[PDB]
Amino acid sequence: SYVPRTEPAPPEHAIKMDSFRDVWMLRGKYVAFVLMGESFLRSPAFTVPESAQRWANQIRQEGEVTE
Repeated sequence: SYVPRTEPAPPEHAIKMDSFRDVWMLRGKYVAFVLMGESFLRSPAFTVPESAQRWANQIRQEGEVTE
């Protein structure tokens, strides 16, 4: 489908860093890809990897509304 797989940029295409689940280095920052349904909405990119990871896992399991 639409697949918002962003656009693999030269300075940072889709660097999975070190297997961080849903955290890929985009534009130098850490973006997350995971939606509650079937899409893939990207995060505003955080300077901290775990900050984007947690938000990604929460919006996935709880689907936006955390518990």
